[PDB]
Amino acid sequence: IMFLSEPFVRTALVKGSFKTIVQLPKYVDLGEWIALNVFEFFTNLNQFYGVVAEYVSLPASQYIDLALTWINNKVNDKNLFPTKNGLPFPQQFSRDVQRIMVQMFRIFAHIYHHHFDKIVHLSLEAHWNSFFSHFISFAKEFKIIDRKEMAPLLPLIESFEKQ
Amino acid sequence: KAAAVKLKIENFYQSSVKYAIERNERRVELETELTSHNWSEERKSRQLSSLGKKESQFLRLRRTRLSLEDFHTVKVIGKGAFGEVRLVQKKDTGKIYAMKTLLKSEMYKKLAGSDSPWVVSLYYSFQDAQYLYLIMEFLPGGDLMTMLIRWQLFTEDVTRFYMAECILAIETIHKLGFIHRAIKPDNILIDIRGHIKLSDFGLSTGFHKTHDSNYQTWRKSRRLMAYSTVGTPDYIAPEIFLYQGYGQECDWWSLGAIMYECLIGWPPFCSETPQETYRKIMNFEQTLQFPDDIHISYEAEDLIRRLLTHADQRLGRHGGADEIKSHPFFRGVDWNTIRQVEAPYIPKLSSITDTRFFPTDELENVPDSPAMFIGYEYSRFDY
Ligand SMILES: Nc1ncnc2c1ncn2[C@@H]1O[C@H](COP(=O)(O)OP(=O)(O)NP(=O)(O)O)[C@@H](O)[C@H]1O
Repeated sequence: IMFLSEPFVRTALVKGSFKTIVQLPKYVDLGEWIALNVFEFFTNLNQFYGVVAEYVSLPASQYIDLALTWINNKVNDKNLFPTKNGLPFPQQFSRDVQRIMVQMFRIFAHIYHHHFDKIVHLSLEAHWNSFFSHFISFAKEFKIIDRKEMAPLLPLIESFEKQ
Repeated sequence: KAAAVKLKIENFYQSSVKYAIERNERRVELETELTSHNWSEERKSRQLSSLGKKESQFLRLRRTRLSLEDFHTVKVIGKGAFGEVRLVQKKDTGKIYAMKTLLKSEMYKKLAGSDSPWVVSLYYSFQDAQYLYLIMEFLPGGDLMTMLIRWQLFTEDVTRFYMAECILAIETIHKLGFIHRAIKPDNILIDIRGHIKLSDFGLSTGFHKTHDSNYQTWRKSRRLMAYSTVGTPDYIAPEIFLYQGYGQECDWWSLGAIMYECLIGWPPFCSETPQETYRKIMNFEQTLQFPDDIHISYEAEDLIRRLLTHADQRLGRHGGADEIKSHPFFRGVDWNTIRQVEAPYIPKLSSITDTRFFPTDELENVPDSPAMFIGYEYSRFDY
């Protein structure tokens, strides 16, 4: 009668293939290929927290609309986004997504902590892993995410092959 | 070591497994398209050429983003039951762009790409909630019924130009394993150079079934309310109604209906009502009449007579797309050179926003409105 708790994400066994996707293609402008992979990782992560919607090591949380739609509004700000013809990008965007690739993580492993519990129960369980493995093995490729930042999800990071 | 299983009790994600079965494809799609990157390693060592630094540069492309109101509408052009067409430019760049508004749900019937010289080339597609929106190449020269209104052509070598070039127009349609099966003066557009590009039926619907049971300024009784419901059996080879049948012969026949209206100026069957065709159009034979404005060539007449013969198979060929070119009615042309030749009429337009060949006016009916972001992912590249 009326009591709750927290975390516990473990362990492994998931999904498919390997690597090689996140590598910058031959002779392609980086500024593009960054915006590409991050404009993917957003919608996909939001599509995953779009599965866990509501139902409420972490904040009091349940904010995350405040956190994600910051990025939903910030991916729809045109001025950071090389849409037109050959019209190019600031490269001060380094501060932007050295922040922004890693905002995504803070929801990611937040789901992993407490709410990866329900993830399994869906039997979507194995998708979350390789998708996160792909998000990571992108970030661990470009150092787009800083090292100290990764602490809470480090156990799943220890895995067999990711990057 | 680990254990248990099997919950799946919640309303929650009723459908949200959509993530699982979708992303796999998006991942399949991710993979191949990044080995679509390997259109590189094409590797010419062939030339002795430069040097001259790096001759490779690629953005490459983008999968971008979109909207309406990213579109500054220039003017209205045309309308339909599914939707409405326009002339617009892209607010951002500016450009010559035709604009097709249409109905998604609610619209029913819920394969092939493109190109050809003879057909309006569709650029691309995007949709908001209710409506579909398109871009095609803008053709400044109006449509053909629009040209028939202002002067009901006295033809000969004018129309000798407009058929032929239309025979080839259909030629690529059938050649491509299609029947346009909409042969309409307003399904045909005139480009800048005065030649012809027809878009396509597209394919936007409607049919005549089964039948209904009730029980020079005098010739300008044309332009009767335009249509704004339509379509009439202007063409409508009566192999369609009644039953299934046809193939190419529907199209050629249907061009007999346009030969008539070009020369003597009306659908042969001109019904003055919708349903006096089927009727007349069903029947013909007896109901196809040739007036006493007695000027026509033998060859121009005889043609509409082998056009308005049946879809007939059996003894004969029809059998067309050629034997059709064989006709004595056509002296020339080389069947190539037609593409570049003086068009008997090339539109004079003072500027490129000139709507001068389209009848603006107004109606404002699309029995839809209550009333009150898209995506790009492809393979190839243009132009
Ligand atoms: N790029 C263009 N160039 C010239 N005219 C165009 C162009 N795009 C649209 N139009 C005009 O739009 C009119 C009709 O559009 P359309 O797609 O044919 O409507 P519809 O009812 O779907 N098809 P249809 O029944 O054959 O008219 C045409 O007859 C043209 O006048």
